[PDB]
Amino acid sequence: GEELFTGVVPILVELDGDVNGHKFSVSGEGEGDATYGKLTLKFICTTGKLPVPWPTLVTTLVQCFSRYPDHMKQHDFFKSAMPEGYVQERTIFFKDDGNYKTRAEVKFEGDTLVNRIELKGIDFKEDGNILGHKLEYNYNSHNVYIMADKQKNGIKVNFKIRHNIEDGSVQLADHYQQNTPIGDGPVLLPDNHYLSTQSKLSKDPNEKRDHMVLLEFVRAAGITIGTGFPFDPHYVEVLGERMHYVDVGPRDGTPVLFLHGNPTSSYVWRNIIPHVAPTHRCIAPDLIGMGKSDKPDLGYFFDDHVRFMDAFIEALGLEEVVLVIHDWGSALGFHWAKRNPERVKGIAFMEFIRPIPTWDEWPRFARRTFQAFRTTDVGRKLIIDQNVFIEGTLPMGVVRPLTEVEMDHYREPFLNPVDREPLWRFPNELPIAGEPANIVALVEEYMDWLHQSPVPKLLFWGTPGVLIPPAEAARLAKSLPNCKAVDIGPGENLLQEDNPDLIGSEIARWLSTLEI
Ligand SMILES: [Cl-]
Repeated sequence: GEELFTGVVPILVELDGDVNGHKFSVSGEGEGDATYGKLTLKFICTTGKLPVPWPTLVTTLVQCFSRYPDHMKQHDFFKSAMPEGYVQERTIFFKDDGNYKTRAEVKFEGDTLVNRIELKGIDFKEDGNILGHKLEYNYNSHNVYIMADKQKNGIKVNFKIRHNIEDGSVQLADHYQQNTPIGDGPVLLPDNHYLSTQSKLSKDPNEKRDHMVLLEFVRAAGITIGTGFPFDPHYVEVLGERMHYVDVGPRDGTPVLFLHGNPTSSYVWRNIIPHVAPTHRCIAPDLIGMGKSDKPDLGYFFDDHVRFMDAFIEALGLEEVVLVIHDWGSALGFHWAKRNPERVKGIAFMEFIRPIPTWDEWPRFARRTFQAFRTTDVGRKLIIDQNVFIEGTLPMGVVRPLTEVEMDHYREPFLNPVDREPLWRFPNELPIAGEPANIVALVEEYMDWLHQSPVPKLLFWGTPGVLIPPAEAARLAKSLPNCKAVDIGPGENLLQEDNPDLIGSEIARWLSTLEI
């Protein structure tokens, strides 16, 4: 079942349709990778020009390539129906226009997952958005709702597609879907969940025939978060550069310093700060060359971030601090704490920088990618030229699907590809397999200092994690002095995006037990 989807699967799509007496056929082929929920396909019209706009056919033209996270892999009906496959039937109601009626078989034929469909459209106005071709060549992001249909041993699916019309209006296409398996072998009948979808339509500049190129990403969710950033912007001059930081909470007492990593900013602390501000001052700077801080032309090694954070702390006159750190902000926090141990009253850390002795400790699905990130040729193309760390690695570091509002918040500091230099130097500084030896030695030193320190420690971890596997999170919580471990449930690297209420509330509760 799910075993046939561990790699890249070739896809073939063939449709035969009839809309208002207009007959047409479409062929398509490509490849799917359920690990990312990814689809790459090109569809051509084999009978001439399409009598309907291409966006109307997207949903008809293989939801088995959706990415089901591990904690809801028992709700993936589509994969458990393979290789025999399932029958998919739909009735799509275009608002104030016609309707499509489709019937398809999604099955394995040889080594290819093929999707053969019949389509039939009726009652379409000749001057409507569909037959008049008033649809814009784009596509929106939708929520596809799934529930079990134990009578037919299948599922019932409902959602509403929003098609952009060229006059600025929206055409609604109400979807009513039904999937039942082809083979009698038992399948998975899921609880109520949904799929978060996103699609990008484009053209091949060398294709002469009427065609459509499609890139799609789908992620299941809804079986177990504010997007705003209401903080007033603050700036301080640090080594001739301006650095942006959030400053809230009472002015007295021990401040709490929040340190982000790659490729985020203080935006990753937007849902944690409100739990801490009512009792403690919250300081959350944007790293140099990141966020809203100035982006000078540096090599942006870890040492460069050490210089600017040291001068940021002194610029704000901070005496004693509590640290809430994540990813490379944790290496900055532990290193500074090792060098200023009399000024740290507590450390709350999550998915933090540690010496990774072998690549087999790295997430196997992300090993090929991060080894390609750590090259001066392919690595710069991926991160600098193509912005893969923002568009791909970042949404793969969150179990739940990041919305477009949240992605645009992370996209803003790196709209210009020349400013993406810290996005590429950071993964090359990761101490993996003994390289680079200077970071390995530095990280080994603050890990050693941490093991001999009585400072309060609070470790957040998730499953399966990335930097900190669950077994490693359990080992360190036992041997580190005065450590309290918290399991936040499922998680990859940005644990603040999967369970921000548990992180912030436990920190607010843990902060009261310290002497500050
Ligand atoms: Cl990184």
